[PDB]
Amino acid sequence: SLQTSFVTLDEAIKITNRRVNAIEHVIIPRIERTLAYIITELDEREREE
Amino acid sequence: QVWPVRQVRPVTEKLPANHPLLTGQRVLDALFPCVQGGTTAIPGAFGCGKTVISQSLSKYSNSDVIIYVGCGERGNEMSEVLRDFPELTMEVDGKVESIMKRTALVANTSNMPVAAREASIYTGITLSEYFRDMGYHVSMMADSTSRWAEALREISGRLAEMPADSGYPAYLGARLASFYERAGRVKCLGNPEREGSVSIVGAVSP
Amino acid sequence: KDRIEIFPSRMAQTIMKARLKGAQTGRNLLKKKSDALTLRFRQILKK
Amino acid sequence: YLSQPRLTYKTVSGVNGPLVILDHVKFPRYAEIVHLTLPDGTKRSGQVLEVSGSKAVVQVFEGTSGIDAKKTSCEFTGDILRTPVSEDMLGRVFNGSGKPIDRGPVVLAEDFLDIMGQPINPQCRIYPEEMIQTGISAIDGMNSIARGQKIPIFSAAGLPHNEIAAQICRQAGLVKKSKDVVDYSEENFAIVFAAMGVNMETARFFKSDFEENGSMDNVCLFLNLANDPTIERIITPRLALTTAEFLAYQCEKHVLVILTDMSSYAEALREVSAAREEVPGRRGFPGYMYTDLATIYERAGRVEGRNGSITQIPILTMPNDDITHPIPDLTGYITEGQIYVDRQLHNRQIYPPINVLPSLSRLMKSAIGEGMTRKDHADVSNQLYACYAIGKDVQAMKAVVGEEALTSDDLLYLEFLQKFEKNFITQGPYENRTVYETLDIGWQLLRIFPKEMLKRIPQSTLSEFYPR
Amino acid sequence: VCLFLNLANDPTIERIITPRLALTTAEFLAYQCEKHVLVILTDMSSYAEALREVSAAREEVPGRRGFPGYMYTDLATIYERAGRVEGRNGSITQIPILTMPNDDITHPIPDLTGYITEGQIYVDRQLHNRQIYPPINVLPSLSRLMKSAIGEGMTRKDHADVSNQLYACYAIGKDVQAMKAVVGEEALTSDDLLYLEFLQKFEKNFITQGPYENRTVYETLDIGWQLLRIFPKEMLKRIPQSTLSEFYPR
Repeated sequence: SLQTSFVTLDEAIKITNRRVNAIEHVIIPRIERTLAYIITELDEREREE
Repeated sequence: QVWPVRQVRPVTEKLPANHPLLTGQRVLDALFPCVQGGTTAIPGAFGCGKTVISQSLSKYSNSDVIIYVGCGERGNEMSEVLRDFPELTMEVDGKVESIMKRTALVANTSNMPVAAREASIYTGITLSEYFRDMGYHVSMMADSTSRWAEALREISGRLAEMPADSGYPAYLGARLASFYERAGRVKCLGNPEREGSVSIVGAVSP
Repeated sequence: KDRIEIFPSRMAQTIMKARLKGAQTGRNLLKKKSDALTLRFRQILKK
Repeated sequence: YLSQPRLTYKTVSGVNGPLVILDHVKFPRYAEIVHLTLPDGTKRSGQVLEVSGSKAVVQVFEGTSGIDAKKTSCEFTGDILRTPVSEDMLGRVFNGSGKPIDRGPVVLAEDFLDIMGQPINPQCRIYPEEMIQTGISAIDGMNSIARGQKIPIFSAAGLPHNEIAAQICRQAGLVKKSKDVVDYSEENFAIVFAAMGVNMETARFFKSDFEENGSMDNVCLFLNLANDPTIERIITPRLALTTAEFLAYQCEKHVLVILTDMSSYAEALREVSAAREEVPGRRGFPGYMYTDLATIYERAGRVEGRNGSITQIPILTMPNDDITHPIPDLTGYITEGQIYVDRQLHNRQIYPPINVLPSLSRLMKSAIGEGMTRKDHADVSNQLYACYAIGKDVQAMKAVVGEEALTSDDLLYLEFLQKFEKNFITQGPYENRTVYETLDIGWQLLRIFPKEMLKRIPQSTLSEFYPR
Repeated sequence: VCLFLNLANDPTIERIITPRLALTTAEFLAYQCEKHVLVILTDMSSYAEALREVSAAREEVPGRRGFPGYMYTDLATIYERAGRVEGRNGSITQIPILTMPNDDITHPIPDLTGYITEGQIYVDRQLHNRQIYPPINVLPSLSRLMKSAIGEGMTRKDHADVSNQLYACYAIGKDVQAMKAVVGEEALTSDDLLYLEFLQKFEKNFITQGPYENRTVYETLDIGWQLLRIFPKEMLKRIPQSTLSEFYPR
């Protein structure tokens, strides 16, 4: 019983770790850069007026 | 003597920096050594310590005078450094002696006029230069630099200037450079042939 | 790819800040699950 | 002093918007108060905005409408605005302009002062040296207010910040009673409250509540409904501050000024600027908003050689719950400390919804101490904060880790969370808790665990307080 | 060496004139003395700031980030004055240097420079954080004149091919690293390992030179081939079959 649980829990940990890693090294920088660009554009538009 | 504020005194010649600034703490004194006649910047926010560095440099340093500049400060720092005058005392001649005899303070509050807030940093530079000219080793803490930035934005607010970035006038960079330039070791202009220097410590407050 | 495709605006700033906050909360929640999973792994291998 | 007869003009070179331009005025000065009389007999006040040779411009307070060219009188006063301050104003109620509205008499002025005030010398500042009690357990215990500290209260549209303000008003005071009540009877404390940019329901609610609490004998009240002229919005604060100054430094009292809805102040100032034709600044707000809020906030503290103090508790709302909006940004920069309210906590039906996790303070270390309070305060605050943070993040953990894998100590942390939100924070509108009651409840909540988990408390105070 | 020095002490308006003066001197020495000249203007970002300052006085129309609209034409007036002219012998080379505010490449000054001039270098800071010398990125660097600078009788027969293939391997190596940052070592196939070891070896060998090491060009090509030989010949797609046949095995 112990060994069965171990063998399945290994791949469970692997998929969870892959998900958290992909989340922390793909989407967050992308959103942050988009927000930087948005702030810049808003500033431009106000200054023209 | 009365001397205009917006101009630099003459000297014989500027010289290289070849001596390390003495700091009471071995940390940041053996790793990231500041230099006598140097130019540096330190972050500043509540709870960590900004005037702690002021105390440490004012007591345990080879400097011959401290010139502190304040913008948008409370009477706290004034009264506390006043307490440091008879508390932080040095046995230079084997006798405890007050820091009041050495240092000087120039400060203002937010509610004082804007132009005074701006002229503060220049009069501080001038005083530092004047005491340097006498063959000494000045250290000038031009703290609350971001406050001076807001002061410049305020000045530009009533000039119909083009906002370079977030209201900052165009000549912000010119004033920054002209400020930090006035520093470094010099052989002084005069018959005695003495030598001194000025350091600057601009407290960035992001 | 490097920028989520939307027209810049203030409303857009609100939605993107919200999406960033959602991603952060998801990351923290995943970190907690990973903590529990590695605890189970260690306790299984304990003895 | 002044003895010359006043002038009056029947010259109108034009009108535009909220302004009225005239000319042929003899030796005009800036900021001179001006009266007006219309054809129909109405009387309206105003101020001088522009002056250029014999040309003048006056911004009419009450709003321009139906002002003829030839039939219009315009009397001049020759003096800037001056307030009739007086100690006896306590127990009264006024409007923005200072005219009484409670069926009472005109104030028999005791002295005249400049509305603008004067800057206070930084040399004669005195650091705060002692705390106060606001009546809210969540605020006093977790976040001390010294004498002379400037702590704002960030809120947003749709929250019950006004109820919190009223609660603070009807319960604010001092805790000198540590030693004896006999020496405590010497009370010299008062409150000045400046409701501005407030709708009608809230104005009536304030008036009724203040009258109900029975302590109106030490409360001055200023009202400026959103109907009243927009310029009176930016004159109410100056009157309130001048009164607070006169009471603090000429009667040696301990005054607590509470300002409401500074966002409306900002909006009114914006409108004045735009009418004045000046170039816009950042976000449409004027550039010198920083200086203006500085000259409003900076009138407080303590003065050497005077037994008195002024404490400021401004309130404001954050548009769109945006913490980087300029108004809260500048307000945070000028002032010391901050207190939050959080939407979720109000949405949990918890009153007052005070979110202590992002709430800070700047003078807590020196406001409290042995003598002025018990010796068991700062450690208790640190322990409560640490326990609560552990409990909340631990609830976040159990949300996915499952409640079955939790230790028993974990259940103790959850128990601490629920009891802390059930009793310490929730107080009810009239449960007047003192500081000592607050610390009693704090120790009782800490009793759940053993002293071993309580790793922020020194053992010396553990041997005394923990086994109670 | 003729020197032109304008520290921050000097009034900012002189910064408008100094470049054109130096450039005039260069043109004189190039076409009236038949000498070969190299120009080095430094921190043209400060020049752009001074241009913004002087323009704001007149209230001209702005552009992106508040710079003058005609700032493009003005920078063109400065930069272009360079090259070699028929019937002479001298020539003008120009190497301006500019800093990038906040590393934002879309900023108008670097963009308009990228339009006028025909290349870029893009010093990297990641390498400087790793304490590498000389820390120069190659992926965004560009040189428009290479198409005629090199060839048979200039450097070597396959000089272009080496460049193309090395850049391609560098790009795929960066891509593989970005992929490895998420998937994990288990998901890597063999060619990912080959690309990653190529990336590491190439960075520690090709880029790193030292304060005064001056390699000959042929030494550089030998080193480049030494890096190319790591991969088996059946994967170097860009290089022609002939060059691989005559050079790769050694």
